[PDB]
Amino acid sequence: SKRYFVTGTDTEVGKTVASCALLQAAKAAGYRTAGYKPVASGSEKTPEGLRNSDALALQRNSSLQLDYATVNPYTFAEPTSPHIISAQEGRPIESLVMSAGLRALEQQADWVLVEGAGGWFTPLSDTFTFADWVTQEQLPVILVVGVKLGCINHAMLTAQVIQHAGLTLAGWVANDVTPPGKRHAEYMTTLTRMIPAPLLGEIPWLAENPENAATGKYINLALL
Amino acid sequence: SKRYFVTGTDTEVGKTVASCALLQAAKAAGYRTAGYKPVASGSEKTPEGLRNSDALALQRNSSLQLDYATVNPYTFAEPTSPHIISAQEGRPIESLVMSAGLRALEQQADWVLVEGAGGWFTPLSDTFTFADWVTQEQLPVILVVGVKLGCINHAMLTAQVIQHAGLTLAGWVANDVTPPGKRHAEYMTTLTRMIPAPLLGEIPWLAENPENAATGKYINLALL
Ligand SMILES: Nc1ncnc2c1ncn2[C@@H]1O[C@H](COP(=O)(O)OP(=O)(O)O)[C@@H](O)[C@H]1O
Ligand SMILES: Nc1ncnc2c1ncn2[C@@H]1O[C@H](COP(=O)(O)OP(=O)(O)O)[C@@H](O)[C@H]1O
Repeated sequence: SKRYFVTGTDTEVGKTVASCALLQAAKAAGYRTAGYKPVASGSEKTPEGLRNSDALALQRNSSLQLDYATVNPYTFAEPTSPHIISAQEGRPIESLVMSAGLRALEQQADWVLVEGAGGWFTPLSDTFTFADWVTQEQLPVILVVGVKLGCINHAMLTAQVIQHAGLTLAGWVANDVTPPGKRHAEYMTTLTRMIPAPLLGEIPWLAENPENAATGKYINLALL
Repeated sequence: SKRYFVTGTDTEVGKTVASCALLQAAKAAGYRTAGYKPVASGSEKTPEGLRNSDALALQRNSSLQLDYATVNPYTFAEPTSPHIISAQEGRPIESLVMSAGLRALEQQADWVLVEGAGGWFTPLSDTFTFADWVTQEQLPVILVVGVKLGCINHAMLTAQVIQHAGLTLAGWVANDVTPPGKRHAEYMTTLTRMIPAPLLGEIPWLAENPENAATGKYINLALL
């Protein structure tokens, strides 16, 4: 099974928008796809339980028909760091459960995209971060970068930390979170020479519901 | 001369507000102080030339009477990355000039605070970053962290990168950039166990002009 972990340079850089574009491109290449969001906070109440919008986006951009709990085993209502609300609720986030869920998806999908929560160093308990699980699983990493002032620094910090952990940085995706601005081309050129991995594509600024937008065409899956 | 470099977890975390609080505390301890902002972009036109507001803040929180060019030798009008506007204007940012300016201040001040521009990895040319100069000068680093969601990840990334470069992380400052929110105490506890350096103090949310506020009392200079 090909498997990739998707992380972002900051909260709200469009990591889910880029994950839906990647899933769309993979579907278009003929893969049987599955999105996996093991941990999610910031969720709505429904008759069936708590449902997170990013996990719902991954669920319906998957080519397989998947149950929600398969896509997102840990769901918390409050939008804070997972280790805080996990401790508040008395519901430990277990590494074994996160890994069993990924194996379960590997029985039916041959292309699996794993989306983290927040940024690289999001804590899952007081002694365990998301980065620890990713390193354990030896997942190759795709970095999503929102093209804005501040992103050069954050992209460089994240890229260096992943490489220090002995992980493969598979590529990065540029996401245009704002309208056309004055130094867009120079930011793209700087980011391209400084991130030691191929740029997989750039998603334009899309004003209406970009998660449901057909964005697979912006991704060149041949560089992965 | 004691010398410290101040960096931030993200643009606009209050790195200048915390620098003014640090300068105020140092003045109160009896040091002859000087703030130094070698590179600045985002500046106003005046009869005397371009003047940057952060450098002006450092200039009048210094206990010595200093000329502006002494505090800020490189001033650019456009608020973008220094390497872009430096290249546009044909005005190279020279490491020798940045270091000569710091020595000039060391002839009259015995406590010097150096403020960077942007975050840790801000490029000054295509082959040279701010981090390269700080490592060259062997400056101890103070990290300013805005207490918000996303900051745990960014504080951990910056702290790890500084330590990998063989530099001393002297301490960190918590800056409350927003009003009292629901998980403030848990964010402060997480940040305190994860940053490998002493918390020097916490600056509260101050609605009016916090650069001119008397904030030295929030800093415990004895931990530096
Ligand atoms: N390309 C884009 N164009 C317009 N809005 C975007 C784009 N990418 C992200 N956004 C918006 O930014 C917000 C966060 O996006 P999301 O994909 O959920 O990021 P993250 O997974 O990092 O939290 C959403 O409102 C989303 O619609
Ligand atoms: N403690 C605070 N209370 C209220 N506003 C703050 C506080 N700290 C920073 N700000 C505001 O945030 C903005 C950026 O602050 P600044 O010190 O210049 O940060 P930076 O040097 O990282 O750019 C300014 O408008 C500043 O007044």
